[PDB]
Amino acid sequence: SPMYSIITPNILRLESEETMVLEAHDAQGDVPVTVTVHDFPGKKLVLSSEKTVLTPATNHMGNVTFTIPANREFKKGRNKFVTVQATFGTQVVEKVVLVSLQSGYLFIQTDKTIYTPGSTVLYRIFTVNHKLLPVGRTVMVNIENPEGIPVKQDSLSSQNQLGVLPLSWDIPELVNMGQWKIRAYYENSPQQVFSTEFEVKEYVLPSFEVIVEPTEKFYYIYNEKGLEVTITARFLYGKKVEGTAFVIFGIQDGEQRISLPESLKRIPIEDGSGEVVLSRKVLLDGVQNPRAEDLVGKSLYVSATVILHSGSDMVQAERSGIPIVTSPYQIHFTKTPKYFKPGMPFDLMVFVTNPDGSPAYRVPVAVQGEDTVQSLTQGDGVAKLSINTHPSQKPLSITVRTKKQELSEAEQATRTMQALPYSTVGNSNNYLHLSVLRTELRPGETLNVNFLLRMDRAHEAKIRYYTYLIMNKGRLLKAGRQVREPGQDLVVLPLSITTDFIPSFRLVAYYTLIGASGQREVVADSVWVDVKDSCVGSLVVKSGQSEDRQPVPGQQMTLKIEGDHGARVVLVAVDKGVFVLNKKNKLTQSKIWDVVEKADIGCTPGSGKDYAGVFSDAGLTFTSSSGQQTAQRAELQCPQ
Amino acid sequence: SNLDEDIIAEENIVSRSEFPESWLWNVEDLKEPPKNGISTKLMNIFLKDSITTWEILAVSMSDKKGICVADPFEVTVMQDFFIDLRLPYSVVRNEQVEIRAVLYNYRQNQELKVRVELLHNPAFCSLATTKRRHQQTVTIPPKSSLSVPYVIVPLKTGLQEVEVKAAVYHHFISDGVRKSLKVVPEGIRMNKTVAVRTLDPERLGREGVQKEDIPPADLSDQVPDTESETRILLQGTPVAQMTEDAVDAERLKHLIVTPSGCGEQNMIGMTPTVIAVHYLDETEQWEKFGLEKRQGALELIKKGYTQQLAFRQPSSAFAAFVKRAPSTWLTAYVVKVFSLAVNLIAIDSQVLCGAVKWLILEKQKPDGVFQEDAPVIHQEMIGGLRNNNEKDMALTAFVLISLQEAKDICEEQVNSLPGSITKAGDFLEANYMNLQRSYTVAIAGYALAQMGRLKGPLLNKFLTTAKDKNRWEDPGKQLYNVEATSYALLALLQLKDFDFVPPVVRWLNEQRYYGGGYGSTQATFMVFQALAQYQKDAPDHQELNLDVSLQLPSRSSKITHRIHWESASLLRSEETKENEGFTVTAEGKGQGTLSVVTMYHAKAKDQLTCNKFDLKVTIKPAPETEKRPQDAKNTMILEICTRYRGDQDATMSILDISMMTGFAPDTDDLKQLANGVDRYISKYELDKAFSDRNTLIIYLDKVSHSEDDCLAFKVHQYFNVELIQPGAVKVYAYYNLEESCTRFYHPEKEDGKLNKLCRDELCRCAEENCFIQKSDDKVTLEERLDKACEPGVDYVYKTRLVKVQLSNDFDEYIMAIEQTIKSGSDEVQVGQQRTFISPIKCREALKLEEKKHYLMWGLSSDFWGEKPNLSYIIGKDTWVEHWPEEDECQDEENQKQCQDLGAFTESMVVFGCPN
Amino acid sequence: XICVWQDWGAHRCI
Ligand SMILES: [Ca+2]
Ligand SMILES: [N]
Repeated sequence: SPMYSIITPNILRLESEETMVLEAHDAQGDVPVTVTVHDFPGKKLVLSSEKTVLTPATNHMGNVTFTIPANREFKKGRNKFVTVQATFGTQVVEKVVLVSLQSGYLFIQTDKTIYTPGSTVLYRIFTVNHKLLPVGRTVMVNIENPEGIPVKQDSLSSQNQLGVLPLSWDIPELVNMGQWKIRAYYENSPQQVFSTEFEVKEYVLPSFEVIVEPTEKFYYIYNEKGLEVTITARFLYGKKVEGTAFVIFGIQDGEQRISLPESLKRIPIEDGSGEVVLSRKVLLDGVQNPRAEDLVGKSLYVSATVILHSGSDMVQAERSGIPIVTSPYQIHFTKTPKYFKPGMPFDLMVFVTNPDGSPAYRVPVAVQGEDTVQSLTQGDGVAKLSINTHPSQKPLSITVRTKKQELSEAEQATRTMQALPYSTVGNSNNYLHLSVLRTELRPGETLNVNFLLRMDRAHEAKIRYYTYLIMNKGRLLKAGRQVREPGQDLVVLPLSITTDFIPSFRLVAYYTLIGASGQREVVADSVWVDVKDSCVGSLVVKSGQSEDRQPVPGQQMTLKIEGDHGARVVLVAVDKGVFVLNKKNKLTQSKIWDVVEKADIGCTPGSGKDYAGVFSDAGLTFTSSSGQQTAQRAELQCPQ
Repeated sequence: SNLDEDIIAEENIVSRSEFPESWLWNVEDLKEPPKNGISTKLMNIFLKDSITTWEILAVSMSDKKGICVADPFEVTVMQDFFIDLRLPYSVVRNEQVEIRAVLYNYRQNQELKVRVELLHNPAFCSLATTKRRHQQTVTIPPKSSLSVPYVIVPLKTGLQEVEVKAAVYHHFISDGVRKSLKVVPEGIRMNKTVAVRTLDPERLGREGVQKEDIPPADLSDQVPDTESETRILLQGTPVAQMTEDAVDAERLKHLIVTPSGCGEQNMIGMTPTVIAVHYLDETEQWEKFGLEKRQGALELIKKGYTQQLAFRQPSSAFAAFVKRAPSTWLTAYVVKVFSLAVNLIAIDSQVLCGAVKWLILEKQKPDGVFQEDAPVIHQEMIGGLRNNNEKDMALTAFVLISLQEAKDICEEQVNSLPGSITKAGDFLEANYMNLQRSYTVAIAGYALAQMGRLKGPLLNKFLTTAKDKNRWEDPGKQLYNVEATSYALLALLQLKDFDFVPPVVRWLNEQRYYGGGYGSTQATFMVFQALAQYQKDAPDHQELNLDVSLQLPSRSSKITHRIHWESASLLRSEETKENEGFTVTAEGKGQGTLSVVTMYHAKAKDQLTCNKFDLKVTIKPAPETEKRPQDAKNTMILEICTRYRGDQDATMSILDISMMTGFAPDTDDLKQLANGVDRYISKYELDKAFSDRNTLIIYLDKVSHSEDDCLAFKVHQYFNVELIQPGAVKVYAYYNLEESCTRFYHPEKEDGKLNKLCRDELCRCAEENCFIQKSDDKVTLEERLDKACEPGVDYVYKTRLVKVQLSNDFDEYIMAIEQTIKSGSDEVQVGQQRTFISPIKCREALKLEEKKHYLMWGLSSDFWGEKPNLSYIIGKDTWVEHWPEEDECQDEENQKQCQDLGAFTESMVVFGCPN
Repeated sequence: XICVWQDWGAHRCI
């Protein structure tokens, strides 16, 4: 008897293209499929209707694509649902799916980070859908005073605007100082509010910049030299500062800031630079001489005030969050699946960082004990470690340590995680393991995805293909078939990586077989794969001249803009003195991808406690005509 | 003139002035044909005047490729020699400040001799005049900078400009900076809320209008001649509704049951499952329940419906058993249940409307009553109909409610339905007033409300029957009162009597009756039908259209802010600055808030300056050295005393000292200070020759909070200049530049203050506008006449000097008007006296002696004061000429002047001015 | 090295 199945994201978004993957397993001939979407539970209105035919030519696998529109039934903050119902010939397969009201992204750029009373705020709102492509929709824009009360409201459509909405607001001369806010949201998605802040303050631009950096990104609690810091002072036009610096340190304990008055030093700034040390004794004396170990996990901060020898200008800068550590590194398992397949390799994706959170390059890591597998971190701080697992339900405890040649054992980082065994259907011992090389992956490259099969050999030969699905930006980007021929425990899919895969993707794969008496068994796995962040296209601004010298005031100059054909480019020029006073809330591509990554509907690095958990944790529903399906997803946000 | 200097002239310097913090807010489309899939656009820009690094940011949007934020691109704009004019954000009118023009020489192996000048501006008082700018010559070593102090006094509020220029001897380069700063009055900003009133015309309004008039504020403490504003803000409350909680989903789990039994018991089982799904659907509570369980509950409902069909007789009626005579009540109850389930499963219209038709055609009497000829045997499933007097009323109402529930599906199939409903309603309406039991009042009340016939006395009977305005109750099983109150709630919702429903829904919820079990059929069905309709009919929110007509007087009538519920949180309200009356008239539903805060500048009781540091600075002559040389070195002692105004000593602090022009500190004194407990002077600054020694910073490790810390050192005059600018001392702690104190010093100016003329809050500079000495030998009669007839010349006088008054500020010459030769603004009579004012700076050029006579003419722009105290300023355009007496005219040395002055008077008086 | 515990296949554990 044929088993029909449908796979959708387990959070559906309105006004955005969603793909439903349809398969007729062990069916013959052409299978017509009608897919409809109704509101739950009323099922009165038809929200979407699409049809297709599954043929032997396409191996009885296809899809429909459709777009649930913004309706009156949607938008007291209760979760909304739709009923997705696929009819294969006459057999109905139904799944109730959670709906997200949020319909895209808004990004807000202000011309500057800080403003005086009596000046104008220039700002733009970029209106994109979930694929980051420009859309024309209606947005509400608010400007909020520091008390959080909207002073100005606007309603604009970005139709025929290429997703760019230029706006402005005049700051009155009599105004409250502090953090102002621009808030924007799509008209159809009022729950999702996008924001940026700008400061309103009385200031003049400084003539130079002060940079305060410790010689290491941490303070090692047994370093008897104390914490050494370099003070750099340079005029905005690049020349070195001559002057005097006042440097004072403090220790941060949670939210408590404790100044160290005995650390205050006055030093000369000669040729733009100076050095100052917080001594270990002054640090420990300053917190009433506990043992030094009690400071581990706290952080240090440094304030530097630089005065020009003329005394005609002054600039203060602070560096905070310098961790007090016993180790230069820390190990994270956030990218490693928390489930393993007993009897199969278990792959660890170890993330090593410096104490500031930046990735650590060329750090040796190794699994404690067993086969002594040892790897080196890439430029993205990631290293892959593979261990064999025995066929037992015994939970897997794994400890990873750094093996940095230059460090003592006490200074090496360590971290332990636990992985639980994937639970099989009917204690069948049938599994699937996906594997990938974890080197840094670029668009245009090919990624070999390994499909590894664990199945007893009497049943083995029945598995002739795997279905795989690629999730990206919370949609189904791609779905296909990976063939298999009997006796092949390992087959390889050559996955060509394109800019469509930025910033990361999930590959979900499953096979299905028939136990005798008709019982259907579904076996699934999944992996998460990072793609190096870049723009989908590209954009560069550079000089269109030869840099024989720096320009003089009023000089004409040619700007060279290199980008995608037909792109709309919007510009701003800002005096870097502005950023000496405030450098927060600037738009960057790294921030855009971070927003995209927070919004992922997949929630784990891969695998799951069972086939249903594999699908759900990667952001997918699975529903079959013979009853195999994912559980309801409880919340719009990922568990914690 | 003749002076020839190897330097660019001031007239040929155009100052830099375009210093935006951001620019290039531009949009460009990459239309060029792509080469490597990359389209290139060449864009010509003109860099601003700032000497800085610009950070250029591009963002691109593409239909195929989305959004891309480029890496920042930097352009450093730079120059070998330039001024950095460091102006504050703002300065207070009439308060003296020091600013610094910082001169940079980035030539690597070249020292620059530089002349720097502050430009005259009538908005400021400085040492610059319209005759000569305040100029200074300095020497800047290579790879170095020099800070040139200028002392200025802002004279008028608003955006004003300071301009400094500089040129280099023997190298023809130059720079100028024209930079703006805000001049503000001495009054501190003050917000004084005068009144805050709420607006609700439909709540606190008497005749449908809310009047809230507020008088204007006095603002007695406001500084004179300063602008004030009045901010009247409007914020409405988007109003919402108070809805009683739904019954929690977990309480309905036990209502999902499997039906079984014969024709009556099967409906006992079907009842809780149907009404539970009905309630969970309407209250949108399936998520708490578990969504995929709704499918199973629908299946159980279909099973109950399918099983009930085995007891459908040929007549389309129903009984417990196929051979039992059909029941009127049971057939109507099947209609009641099936009708509510038509959206849940497939209900055959032939079954539903067949039962409806049978009831009408077989069991409705001619007078409209529905009659039971075969009572059900489960007497506990009929609720309050059991053991009920008033049976005709109660059963007729029960059946009619079922017919109404099926009317929309069955109207088209059952011709008799409209007339049957009318006839049954006629019977109920005719007998409603004689009803005694609350249960019958409620069930028939609902039936009559469905037909719009619960009005007048019947409506009053229905309402007043309730006990405590929240329940319909009879003595007996409490289940009957739950079922009766549910019927009444449905009747209240039918009437849309929404003010009456809250206590009723509360009493039902407080009952915490969750249905199910023996005898629970009607109470279970009715309580959840009634509580579901409550949530369905509940208003989501209350309405806000506060149409407040708030046009202040003298503002005519424009578009006023409509909060309109949607924009109620928005505060935007354009306001008038001038304080005026407030006339509030509110009309509309909802509620909002209104506040009136007044803006203005108010004078503080004492200084806002030097709040954290005391600073006292003196300058005095140094005594005779024991070396006893020629001692041509004019030497003074500068003493600086400072104290911190806090509970503990200040930590590291700064004394930023500027020299009087041409003075430099005594190096041995500095070395003595630099070697000392608590004080530091950098080696960079101890070893410098002059053309760097105009500035000095002394670093203090601490400043006492308990007493003055004092230091002193000698300063030597290495260069006479004509105008010695006052020096200045600024003290502050390193961690807060704002909390500073600045004092000035000068051997000849009170408190180092530039001389100015101030009455109330207007000041004019008294370091300028000096009388111009003119020799007697050159001036002809024609030239005096031609000058004195210029329109700008307001007055021409022959005077006698009665009284001279020399002070260190202004000299006063109380002058007697002996002849009004030309009258102007001041209608002075002959013999009256007038006071003529001249600043001390101008003293050399004025040769005035008591008792002597003078010819004087001047400009109206040199008047000072008002009519009772109207004095004359002697300025650059004032003519002052000694008038020789008659007795002196015989002297040959006086012949020309006596001839000129006599003829000048005669011509001016007899013939007047031409044209 | 890396392998799978089962009786069949090129990558089975020995
Ligand atoms: Ca990425
Ligand atoms: N093995």
